[PDB]
Amino acid sequence: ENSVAPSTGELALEDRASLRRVAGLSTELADVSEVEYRQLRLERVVLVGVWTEGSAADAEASLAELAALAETAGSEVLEGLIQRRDKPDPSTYIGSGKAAELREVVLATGADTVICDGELSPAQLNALEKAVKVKVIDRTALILDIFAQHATSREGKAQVSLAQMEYMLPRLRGWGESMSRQAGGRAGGAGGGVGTRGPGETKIETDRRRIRERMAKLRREIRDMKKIRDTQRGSRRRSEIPSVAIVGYTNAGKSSLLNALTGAGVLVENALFATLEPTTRRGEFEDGRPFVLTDTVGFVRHLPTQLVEAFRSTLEEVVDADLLIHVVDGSDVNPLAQINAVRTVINEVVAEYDIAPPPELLVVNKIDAATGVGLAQLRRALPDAVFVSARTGDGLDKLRSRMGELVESTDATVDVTIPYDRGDLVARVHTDGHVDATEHTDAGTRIKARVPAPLAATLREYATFA
RNA sequence: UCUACCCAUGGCCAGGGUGAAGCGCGGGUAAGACCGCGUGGAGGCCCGAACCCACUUAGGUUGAAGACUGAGGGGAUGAGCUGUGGGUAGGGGUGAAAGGCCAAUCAAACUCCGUGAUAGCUGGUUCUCCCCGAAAUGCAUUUAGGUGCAGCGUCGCAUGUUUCUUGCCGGAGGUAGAGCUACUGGAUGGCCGAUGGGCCCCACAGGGUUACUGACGUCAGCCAAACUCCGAAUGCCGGU
RNA sequence: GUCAGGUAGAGAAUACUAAGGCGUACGAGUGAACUAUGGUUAAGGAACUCGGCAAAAUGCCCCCGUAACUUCGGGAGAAG
RNA sequence: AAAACACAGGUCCGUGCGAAGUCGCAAGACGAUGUAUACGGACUGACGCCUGCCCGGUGCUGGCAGUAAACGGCGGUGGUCAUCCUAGGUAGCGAAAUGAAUGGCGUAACGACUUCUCAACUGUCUCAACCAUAGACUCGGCGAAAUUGCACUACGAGUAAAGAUGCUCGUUACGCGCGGCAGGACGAAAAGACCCCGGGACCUUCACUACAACUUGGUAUUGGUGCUCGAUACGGUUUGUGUAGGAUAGGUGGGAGACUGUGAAGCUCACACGCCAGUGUGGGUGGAGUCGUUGUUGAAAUACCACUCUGAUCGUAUUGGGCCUCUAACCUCGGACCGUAUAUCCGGUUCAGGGACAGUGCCUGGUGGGUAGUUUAACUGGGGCGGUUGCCUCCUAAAAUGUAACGGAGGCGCCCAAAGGUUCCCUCAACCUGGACGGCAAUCAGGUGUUGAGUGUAAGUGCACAAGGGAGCUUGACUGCGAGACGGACAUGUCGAGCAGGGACGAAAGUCGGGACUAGUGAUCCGGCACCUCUGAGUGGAAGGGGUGUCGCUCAACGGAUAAAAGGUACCCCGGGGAUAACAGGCUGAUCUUCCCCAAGAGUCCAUAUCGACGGGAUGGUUUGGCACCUCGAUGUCGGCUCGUCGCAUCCUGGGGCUGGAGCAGGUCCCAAGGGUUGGGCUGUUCGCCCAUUAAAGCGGCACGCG
Ligand SMILES: Nc1nc2c(ncn2[C@@H]2O[C@H](COP(=O)(O)OP(=O)(O)CP(=O)(O)O)[C@@H](O)[C@H]2O)c(=O)[nH]1
Repeated sequence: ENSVAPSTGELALEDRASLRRVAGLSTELADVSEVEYRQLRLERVVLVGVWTEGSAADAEASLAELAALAETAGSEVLEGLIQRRDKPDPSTYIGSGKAAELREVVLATGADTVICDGELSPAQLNALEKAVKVKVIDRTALILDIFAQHATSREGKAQVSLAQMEYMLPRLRGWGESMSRQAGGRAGGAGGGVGTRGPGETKIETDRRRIRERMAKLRREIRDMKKIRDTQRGSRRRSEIPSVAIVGYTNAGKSSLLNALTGAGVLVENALFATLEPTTRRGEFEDGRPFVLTDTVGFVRHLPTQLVEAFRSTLEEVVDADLLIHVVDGSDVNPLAQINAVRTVINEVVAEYDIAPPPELLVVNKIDAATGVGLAQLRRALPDAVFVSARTGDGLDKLRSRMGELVESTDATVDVTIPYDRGDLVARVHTDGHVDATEHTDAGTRIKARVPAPLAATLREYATFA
């Protein structure tokens, strides 16, 4: 450019941001012992994203999410290139100044792997590939691959496959044929719910006709596994046991809490989304009533829009709850970015299924290893919260106390006396009603029990006034 | 003589509306523009018969008809329709251009001639009995549904068991099988245990001795079209 | 190509008729279904359907009254 | 019948006048009885809007001045080519009714155009009924046609060239008619238009080869004058370095005479040469002999020549090219007369213009789809796209040879003057030991080391006896041959003992006609080059031919159609094919569909109320497929309508078990096919979405039933 729209000194329209090959942390790197063959850790993925929003500090966690995605998905990151583009690029994504830079960046990797962050229309992916000719899958395809490798239940192996088909259907030509040509089991290779390839050799399939047919069958099957789930939850619904759910960002001790308060024993792997199918377990409020506890799947910033069906059961558990719990990973940078996304998910849930929002119990987790990011009322960034340490079980008592006190009691506290002949009633109050205490009176007892509705009218006749 | 276009010379277009220029009276206006009122009758104007077309629908669809009928439809003073007489002719004509039309036919008319065109393609090829009796393979092919040569039939002449079967004898294999501690590779479980780690007491030595891992071997149990230390049965080549 | 009666009518349209010319060359029956061409229809009124295709509707004369827009001519027989 | 063509309007290009353009071989014609405000061709298509930074000079019309992105540049930058003022239909201006500001927006009126909505109306429909006429039907008369192997021509389930009136086993059926329906006779009709193969046709082009047309030149018509550059012929003293030197000498053969007193040698000077070798020309007091083979230089003498040529460029004869003209050939559709009463024809005479130009002939190059004749491969699990095509090596290949696939892996189109021949000698790879660099690791020593290294090059077969590693000498990487065989359609391809001649190496025996072996290549024709004793169109020669050796092809589609060749056809046509595709049928069941088996787990505890991973086994024949068996001398497609009929894998209704069945209501499984299973708006929908109901708004087969 000699005199074309005078912009000398930039060639990228931005004084500071322009072409931003920061390589600040260089994402992250690995170490020895990944040296058996070349496919145990091969996709030395380079990352790229657009700073199109506020502080690059709050966007650093955004690319940390992608780095963690790659780490849990297997293949280890090798480089990261975050562009300070003012606004998202309309047709391409890289910046058109890095359209050549990308190749000389990726000559430093180990195997062909470049990853974008935002969801890319096929318009992007038609030339973003031609930029380097190396397979590029965005963050949504990475989430779909993670779930594909983590799917284990029949329901999940259909929801994940449907989500992948619904994501790949728009971007069939070009990109779709690109991973059709590339059949080695890459990061985009996914696998569907099989995980151990199977349809992984077909990846996300290629044919639009075949995709459409399998999509119709999967729609029908997911329809069936909702009138299965309603049956399975009927027993809880009919008994109206007080339900408590645990939501929040992934890796925030969401399953460790449910293995901590109650001795459930669910998988607690360190990687990202692993408890991909909701599981619920019984529990007793320390003082009185019993309850049920449910741990959900896991939320992410800018959640993929093809995974709402895979999250549908999670949403159902969220709606059918009394005390919602968003667990925040205390020992992590910016412990609020997770919170805003989780909350936003909550609003879209309460909107899609119109219901009175339930109280949201707040717990900060991993404060045992935290360096006190606030170390004050600053650490009380949300002043209402309980600082539990699931790795050590510190706030369990305080949590177990306040969670019940914040669930509300639908009991009926009465004072009743029972002549000894009808010890059946004494036993029924002592095993169903959660009696506080009493003194063992001459003929009866001064029982002060938070008796329920079935026995409320039972004990009305044998009442007392003292 | 149909149709396309052109030339010469003739004819036809019921009826009913609208109302251009111009002109006049004027006004209007400084005057002009213009505005009113009259006359006037223009227009590839309007509605609509004859006429010329052919938009829709139904019928016909071995028709009444090798392109029509019924009902509606478009133009109908015009780049109009039409009579009579002419002109342009085939790689040519004409074409408000459709590969349209040029005598019921047009991505090159018809007729006769070259001419009995040619067709690796299709069809057809007419009486009897007797004797023998296939092939659908190889090679080559502007070749793959054709053909050339070889193989297999038959007839004749020459030779005469040379053919074939069985027994015996002499042969070369690397198949079936099996084996791998005999090569090249895969691979299971131990034992031996280098080294690397092991890193602490604390030396930096030496020790403990590594969740360890692990050279090197070693034992056991396996695998292979393109592995063979091995290795048949049949078949094949000679002799008898 | 020539002629173009009468009444109704603007009309060479249409209907009925004068002059004149014809009954046009297979007939006779018969309430079959069905097909064609006509006719009518309760109550709804395009629900039919690819699609108001087809049919139905409007239609004449005289008085009034006539929109957006406009190339100032028209629209316009507006509509009513 | 239109959105296509045309159109008025516009823009560009060409044309100065029997014009350009077109028809004709030409003459001639139209253009036009016109004349740049006109005519021809090409694009666009009323009308409007969008839209130049402002005039110096590459230059232009020329008289300085236009001009606009006439050419830049939008740059300062007015401004709005106006003062000054810069060699991209362009981001000028970068201005969203909408990349077009020469291509996009608008646009009144108009349209048998396309797509929607409203009001009115209606048998279009709910959902039909009735009436008349013309057929149909009956009676009398006349009286066809396509079709046709047959015939006292059933149905089910099978079988069969895989869809049976004809076959098999059963079930049903008295003989002959009439009126109707349209499910079959793969009904009739048309030697399938789709698809493939072969032929053709017409079209296109930077396919090949030609031609027309245009055009560049040479020359003939075609001549004269001059200038004019010289391509021209014919002669010329002095000049001329080894020149031996009476001394810077062209010979030559005559050579002994010429120069002779107007002037010998010797000269002296101006000037050529200038290599002062010093010759000389010319000029000058100038003369009264130097001379010459004087043998002299191979050789004159500056004595001559007759030549030779050698001086060194002056005259000298014809001659090309250029320029200038001129008239006389030739040309004029410029005029005037005459034949000629008639005459824009034609010819003749004459004047006026051109004029050796043009036009035309023969020759010669260039452009040349304007036109023609033709080419444009085959294989192929249809064709196309993609790949391949010859040679070598493995596996397939079933222990001889051979053996296919669009089966599994690779290589080659060479390299080497030594990496060939011979003689002689040697042994590796790896391991251990210990030595400065030195390291697991360059070199050294010792020890193990029997083949695991190497072998130019792929792979295989081999080779430690070495074919592997060295050194010496050599060219057998020969000539004339080759008994006998291998492989073989043929053409090719191989091996070969041994003989003779001349060699190499080795003392000799003996080995040597390329390389451990198997790839490294191309027939024939045609034509080069060298040698030879062949032959030489009457003869002698030569030309040409012949023989021997050898050379020229990615003729790689590699047994090689021509030396030379790409496409389109939905405008297509013919000849064939179910040898081969699209629909349907048939086989398979990968895919699909419905279940089942084991039980990790989920389900508040809880494998099995409801679900069920990881794996396995099946049914069915509805999806997409795979195959290519029937049909290409025709088996008419999707959807909708009408009419159905059947299965159950049951949507509703009916009967049961379990339940995480308290009741109400559900979930799941079993039994159950009698009946029923709505009407609309959107969608090609094939699918589906939406609206209002319903007991419910089932899924499927029947050529995806039914033209
Ligand atoms: N140090 C520490 N680590 C914790 C604490 N709580 C949870 N973690 C860690 O978080 C990790 C993620 O395990 P998990 O409990 O599944 O977290 P999660 O949020 O449920 C991840 P998912 O959403 O996929 O189930 C575990 O490895 C666990 O060790 C804590 O209090 N301290």
